[PDB]
Amino acid sequence: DRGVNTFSPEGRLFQVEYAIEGHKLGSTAIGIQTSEGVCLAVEKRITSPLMEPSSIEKIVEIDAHIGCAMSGLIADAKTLIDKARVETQNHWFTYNETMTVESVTQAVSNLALQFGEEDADPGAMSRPFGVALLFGGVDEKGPQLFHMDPSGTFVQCDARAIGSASEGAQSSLQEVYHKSTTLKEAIKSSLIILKQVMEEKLNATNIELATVQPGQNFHMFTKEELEEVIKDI
Amino acid sequence: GYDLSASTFSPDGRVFQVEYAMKAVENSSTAIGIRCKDGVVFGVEKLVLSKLYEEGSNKRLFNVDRHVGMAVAGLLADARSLADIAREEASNFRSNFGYNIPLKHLADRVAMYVHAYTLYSAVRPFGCSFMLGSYSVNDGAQLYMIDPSGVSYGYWGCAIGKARQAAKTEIEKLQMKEMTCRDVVKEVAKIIYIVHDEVKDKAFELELSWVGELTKGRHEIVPKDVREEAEKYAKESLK
Amino acid sequence: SYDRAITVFSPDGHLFQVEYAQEAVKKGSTAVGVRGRDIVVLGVEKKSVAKLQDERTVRKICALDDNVCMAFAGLTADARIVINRARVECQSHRLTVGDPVTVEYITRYIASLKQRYTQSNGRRPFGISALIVGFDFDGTPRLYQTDPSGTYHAWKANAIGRGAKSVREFLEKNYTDDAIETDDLTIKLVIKALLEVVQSGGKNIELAVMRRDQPLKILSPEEIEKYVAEIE
Amino acid sequence: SRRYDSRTTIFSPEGRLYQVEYAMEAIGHAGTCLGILANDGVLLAAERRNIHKLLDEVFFSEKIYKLNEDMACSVAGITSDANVLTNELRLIAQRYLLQYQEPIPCEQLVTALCDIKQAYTQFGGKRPFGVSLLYIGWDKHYGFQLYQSDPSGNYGGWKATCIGNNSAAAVSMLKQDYKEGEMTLKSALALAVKVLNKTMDVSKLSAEKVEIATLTRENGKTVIRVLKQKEVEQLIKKHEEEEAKAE
Amino acid sequence: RGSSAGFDRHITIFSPEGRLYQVEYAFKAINQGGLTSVAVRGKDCAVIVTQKKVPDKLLDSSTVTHLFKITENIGCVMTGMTADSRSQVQRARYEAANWKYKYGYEIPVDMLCKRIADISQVYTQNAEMRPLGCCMILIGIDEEQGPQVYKCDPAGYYCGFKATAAGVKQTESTSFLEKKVKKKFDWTFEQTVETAITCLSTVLSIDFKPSEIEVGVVTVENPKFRILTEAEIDAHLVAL
Amino acid sequence: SVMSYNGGAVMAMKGKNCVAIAADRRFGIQAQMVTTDFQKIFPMGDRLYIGLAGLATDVQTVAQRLKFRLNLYELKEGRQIKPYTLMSMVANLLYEKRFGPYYTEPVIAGLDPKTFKPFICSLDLIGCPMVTDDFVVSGTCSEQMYGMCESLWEPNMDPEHLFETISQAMLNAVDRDAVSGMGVIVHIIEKDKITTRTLKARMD
Amino acid sequence: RGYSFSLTTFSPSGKLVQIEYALAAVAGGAPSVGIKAANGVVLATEKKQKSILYDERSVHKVEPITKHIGLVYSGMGPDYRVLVHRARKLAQQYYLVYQEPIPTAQLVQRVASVMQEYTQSGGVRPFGVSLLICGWNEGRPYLFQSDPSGAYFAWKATAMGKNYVNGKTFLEKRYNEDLELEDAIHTAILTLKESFEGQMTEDNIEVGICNEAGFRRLTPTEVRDYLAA
Amino acid sequence: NQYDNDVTVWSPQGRIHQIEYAMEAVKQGSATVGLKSKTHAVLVALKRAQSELAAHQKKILHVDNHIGISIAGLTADARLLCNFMRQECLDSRFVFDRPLPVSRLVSLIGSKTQIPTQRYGRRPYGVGLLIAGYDDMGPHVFQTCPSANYFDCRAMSIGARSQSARTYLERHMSEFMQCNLDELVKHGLRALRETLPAEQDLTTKNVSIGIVGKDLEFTIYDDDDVSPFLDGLE
Repeated sequence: DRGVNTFSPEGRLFQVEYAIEGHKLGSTAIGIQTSEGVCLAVEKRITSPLMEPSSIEKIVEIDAHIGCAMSGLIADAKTLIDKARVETQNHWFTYNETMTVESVTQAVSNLALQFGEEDADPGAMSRPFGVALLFGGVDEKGPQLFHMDPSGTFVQCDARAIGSASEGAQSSLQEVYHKSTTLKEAIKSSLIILKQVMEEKLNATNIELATVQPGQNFHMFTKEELEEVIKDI
Repeated sequence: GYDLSASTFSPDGRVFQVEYAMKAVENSSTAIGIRCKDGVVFGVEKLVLSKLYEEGSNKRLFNVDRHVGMAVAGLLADARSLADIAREEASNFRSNFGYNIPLKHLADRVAMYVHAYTLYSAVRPFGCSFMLGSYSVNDGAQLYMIDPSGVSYGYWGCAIGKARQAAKTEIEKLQMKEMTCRDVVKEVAKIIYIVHDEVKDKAFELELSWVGELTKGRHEIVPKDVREEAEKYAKESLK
Repeated sequence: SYDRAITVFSPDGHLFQVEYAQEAVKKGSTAVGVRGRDIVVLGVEKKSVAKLQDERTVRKICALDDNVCMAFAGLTADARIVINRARVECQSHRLTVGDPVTVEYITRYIASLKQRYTQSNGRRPFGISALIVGFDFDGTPRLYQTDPSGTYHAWKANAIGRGAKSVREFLEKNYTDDAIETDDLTIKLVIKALLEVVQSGGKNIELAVMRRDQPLKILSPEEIEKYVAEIE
Repeated sequence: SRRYDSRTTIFSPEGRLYQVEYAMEAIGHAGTCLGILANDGVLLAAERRNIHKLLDEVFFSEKIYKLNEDMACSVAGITSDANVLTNELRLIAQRYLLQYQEPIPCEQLVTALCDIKQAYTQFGGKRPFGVSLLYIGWDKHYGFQLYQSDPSGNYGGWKATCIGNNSAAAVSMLKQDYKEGEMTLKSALALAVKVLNKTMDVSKLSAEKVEIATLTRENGKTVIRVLKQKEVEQLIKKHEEEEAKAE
Repeated sequence: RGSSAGFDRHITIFSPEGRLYQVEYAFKAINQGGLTSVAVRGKDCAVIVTQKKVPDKLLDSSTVTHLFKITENIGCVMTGMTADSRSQVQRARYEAANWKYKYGYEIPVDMLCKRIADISQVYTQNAEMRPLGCCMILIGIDEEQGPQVYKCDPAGYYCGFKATAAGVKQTESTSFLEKKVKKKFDWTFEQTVETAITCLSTVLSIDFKPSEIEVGVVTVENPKFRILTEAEIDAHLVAL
Repeated sequence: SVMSYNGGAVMAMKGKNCVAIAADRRFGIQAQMVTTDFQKIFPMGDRLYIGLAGLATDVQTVAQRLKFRLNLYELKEGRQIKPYTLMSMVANLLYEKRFGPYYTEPVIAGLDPKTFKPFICSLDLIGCPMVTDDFVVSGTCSEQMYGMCESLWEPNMDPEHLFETISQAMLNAVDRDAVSGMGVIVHIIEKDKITTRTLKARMD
Repeated sequence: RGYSFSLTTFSPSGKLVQIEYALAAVAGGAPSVGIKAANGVVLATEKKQKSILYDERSVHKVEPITKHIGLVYSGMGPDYRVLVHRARKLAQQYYLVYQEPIPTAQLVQRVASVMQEYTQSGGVRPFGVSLLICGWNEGRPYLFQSDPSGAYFAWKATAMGKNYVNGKTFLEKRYNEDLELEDAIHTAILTLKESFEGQMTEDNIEVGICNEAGFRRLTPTEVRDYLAA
Repeated sequence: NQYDNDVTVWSPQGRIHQIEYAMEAVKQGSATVGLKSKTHAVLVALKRAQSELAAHQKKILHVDNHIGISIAGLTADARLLCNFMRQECLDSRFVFDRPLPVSRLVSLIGSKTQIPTQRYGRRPYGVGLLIAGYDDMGPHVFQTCPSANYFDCRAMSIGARSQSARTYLERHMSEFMQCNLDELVKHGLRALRETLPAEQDLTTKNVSIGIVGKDLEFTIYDDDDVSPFLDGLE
């Protein structure tokens, strides 16, 4: 009936309005920014006990100081991840220094809306992407956490939650968060809310957690340390 | 189902897309032109919507070349596109042949360009009509008018706009073949003030231009003293 | 050049073309694969053999490399294209890096292709699902599974096609480190896992095994016949 | 424009491809063609569809199309598409010979054609070819073979197949009279004649409503020879005799 | 009468009768302008006459012409849509110049006609564009045959004539000219202007003034295409 | 020169309802022999052969492209090609590469498929066809075989005398060339027979 | 810049109705007739002008392609002209490569390939015309027919246009295999005469022949003598 | 009900519903305000309250040393336009070794924006702008529209509920010329205070301020750099 580019009586871009609805059917993720680093955490949502749980990777590493956590169409997110990696490596090659979380979020947001079906390119996209992202990292100003939408609007947050239970996850994050946290209380509360909202039982193989801090690199939690933390809680 | 494309004849042999791009013009504010012995005189009733804008915004008189004027009516963005095309046509002509382009040739070139947008489904016809005008010691004054369909005729006085009916009716009682620009300018001011509606539209701006022998063949804008006097005369005549 | 958006979003964020491709792959013949201790095995069902074919030409179990093999469900004509592109990719990797591929490398390549055909202009999606098995240089067996959307996982054991809805429930309950001890134990496991979905009775099945040696060995009809008798 | 597009290459609400489903039904009503494999060679036997008296038999055949020094085919469906496909097959065989200086194998030929048939169902906006083929041949590795393609683009080796009209009953009766390994060329001809005699609605054959080709190896050379009207008439007489004698 | 199925009346595809309705509509578009032309060829001359109805008296009527010059010895008269006809005249001029450049001599009238006709046949086949809604008539002197008169149409059909008539009153304006090719070779002498003017006036009842027509001429004595002056036209009109 | 880099010598002669073509066997590089069984004559048809001389790589390439095109032609038309038609096709093939050409000079000899009338012809590197009525030569000893053929040739010869003359000419021609020899093969294309022979030559 | 999707597609029963409709268009042209004799072929058409104003000499329906091939048509003239032009180009290319005159069968195959290309490309309709080709090569006369789909045949006597059913029903009876070219002309003319609704004249019809010496269309002075009997 | 989908279809009234809808998109955004005096031009924007935890936005961007803009609408399209304007100014300085006149910049912007509105399978830029610059001829406050025509104005406000700011502006335009910079900026903040509902007053982190003038480059004022301007609004 319509084309892909078609405003509505409210100027809304139907296809983007649908790609946004494609996100309320994903598994919840959570990021939180502290004065000592950032932490990301996402539910794995295992289907049946025959599926290997070490094969669900929803928190990848963009560079030695930036990590990403996605939700939506994990098949779509991979081109974005690849292009972000390539851009960071190009910036290193040219300027002999590390890129910034702001610049990476901005360069990735410029691929959104670049779709169409006539006089676009030799091989071009035919629809918008269906993935929301969450970047974290440290740079010359400290820990930062950004958020990206399929429309191409990126913001800077300190505690954001994306997914199918976010309208309930933020209602607790806004009460829990304060400007005087430490990363440890951050991790504890980020686990408590997950447990609060999930459908299964929060054990040490159906979740994921990583952290970046001014001293170290991007580091993923182990089934040893993770288990200890869960048990400790 | 025949109203949606410029590649579909109606069962009676019409093209409704061009017929609609013509309504687009048939409800825009009026502009007139008058040919004289010595030269041409353009006049447009420029509408001021709100106080906020500076006077001088949304000009409808351009300079296509150093001897060609141009007055427009309709969608101003399409009009500016056409003005760039015409500037392009005149410059290429001078670079190819070494002298200035005749108005007859320019109008023919721009009308062909406009007509090319009336055949295909991938584009839509322009929504603006316009008038040209020049003066050359060879052929004297001239005046043309191109439609959204691409037809271009020569005239003695034209009245594109919304008040074309009342404009043309009053301009025919003029005897322009003997007057001169100084004697025409006043008449353009008077007829525009007459045709102007002062109910729907409350305030309007008036700008004039001319190209003739007194400007040595260069298109210009009417100086401010001449304009003030013209406005006063028009007001006195109106009662 | 044809440049139209064939697969686009819908109200409630669905991709109807991908959903239809999956509804198509839900009609093929069932395939089953498990991961053994030192062996890997697959198994496909034959709807009818028609008493007049040459089975050498209708095999649904190929060999992409020395240590990788696959088996599909869906549309044979699309499967053939995917398989040949994967073969050319294996050869390119060997040439450039001087080492045989990993199973996950080729799974990623296939899934990237399948996803690219969901966002390009003037194309429809592929209508097949694949199960990829093999061994690596470490000596660790693997078993993966792709989808017409471009998503892939790693599994202990799985089943695709029609009847997988019951093959999975059977295999879930019966899979244990005890039926895994030996090859003639896991093979009977696979056989009885396939048989309750084959409602014809007997052997209408093709079964290929791949060990760290004598790659892509395919069991003969007589040999497969012997195992059926043993189960009963 | 989008208004006039017909969307030939999309999925159906149940996973079907409607243009291919309709081309198969087109191929459903064509003339009957049948093939049979034996110990010493293969054979094709088609049915002549245009029987008008005022025609001309200038060509050595109507539906044979020798593709190479070792292969040959036969079509059912649309002649106009069949011509394109036959030209393409000849070009593929010659390119193979130019690159390797050996003749091409039959499975490689069939595969290279079915790729082209498949690329018409996935992108481009065109419609697909409405043609089914049968092939016969001989190569170094597997000897006498017999294949079959279809509009979707998938093939398969056989021993006695049949496409066209009433091919269902043709295959049904083929299943009960074919015995693997013991069939010679003469028993093959007998079975082919006696199947064609029934699966055609006419009263009895005419030796000009049929068209028969064989393939053999003789003195290290392949020979592809279309049978003649007298030979066909003799075969029909033989069929008439034995059948009559039984009852 | 002729049924429809699908997009028949919107694009150039066959109807259940094989009729191409979208081309029968350009013929109706021809009758939109409201003019009429008449061409007559004689033993040594070809003549064109054209109605000249200007709407009201502010136009510079020295620019409202339906007569055009293609080369020195070829002339033309259009009927239908104005901008379409301008584009067709430009195309004919370019074709006529390219022929001379390529082959060293001047293009014949029938060759030019066939070129224009096959250019229009393409608009009748592809679906993204529309046919041009205009007719064309050509005249000229062939060094081998003599006078020639040809006519195209939006469908691509380009027959040749003894005396044509195109426009709104085509049927009756040809029914009149039918009766007069009986004898005397339709007055085959330089005064077929009389025949043309009479045929144009008989079914219009105007008895035109000295300036509501245009006439053009080619002769064997002078081959170039000339446009006769008002005085010359008036003298013929006066004689009538 | 490039066309003197592998050596070679081809020759064709016409008789009374019979043709004959001959070549030498040596394959070598500038001044050193490699093998002695190089093939320079190709059976394009039932009674239609072609002989190529010059650069050996281009001999092989042109033979293979020609076989390509001739197979396609005989499959599309439905009959065999004529000697005159084959010559035009080869000239077209060679002229397609007018700038950057193959270094090979072909020779054609056949029999008319319905009148059994002989035909000989040679082409230059760029595709210029010259048809004669006595004989053609090509190679590095062209002048030597010119001198031999002009003296020994007679009109309306039998196949026996034709064989004797072409052999006696090739022998003495290549006995005075440094980069040709190692034996000679002779094909005799009669109406219903094609006889092949190998002569005993010098091996130095 | 052009459509890329097909306009001819399959129907729930496997038909191609655009081609069926191009055939319905052909069934409404003017009658054509061809008859192959022992030493030549004959093409005969109905060239009936609308009124006396039309100059008959200017346009022809029987055209040559080379010195030994000629064809006629039924259907649409503006399409027939495109086909004639491309056939002439095809023959010239063949002669350029092989320095031999093209045979009639190769000519028909290439023309039918073009007509088939116009059934499967993007944004076009099929031709609304069928052809009747004539030729003579290697001591034999040929006569083919090409359809709007791209399928060609070979005949001894056929008929196109309006009233083709009765045309071939009448044509079957008289046809002899020993028929000379001069006595075949009478039958061709007579067949046309069965459905003419008028009076035959030297300008109502066109006639072309082809024998050992080449193709040529008869002149009205000769059509007069042939019509006298 | 069949003319409201494509940008190349006229209605029986000679209108383009697609271009209209793309304008109704621009009205969704938060209000902005610009105005100019004898020697300075000023932009002031209202950063919208997105949520209880996120840093608000970027609504004013540098284009060059003398030009700055402020957007309302689709931010992706806005920065796509900003990149083109930046390249235009850079190209100018490379070829002629001088700055660009704001008028010629806006000419280029309009000519680029118009092309999409005419072809098949394309859509208009859904973003309105407000440009401010300094040149030889003084300040400039141009404004652009999704339909490519642009305007020139003494003072203009775009966004949702900007009708009240426009009324205040015209009612007080009588003194903008003579007024000083401090006076000029406050006139802007009052006008921007007009569009806010009753429950909210300007704070110190939901406003931005841009300034360009005679002896001063384009500058943006941060969260607590706007404190010297909001001290008097009683």
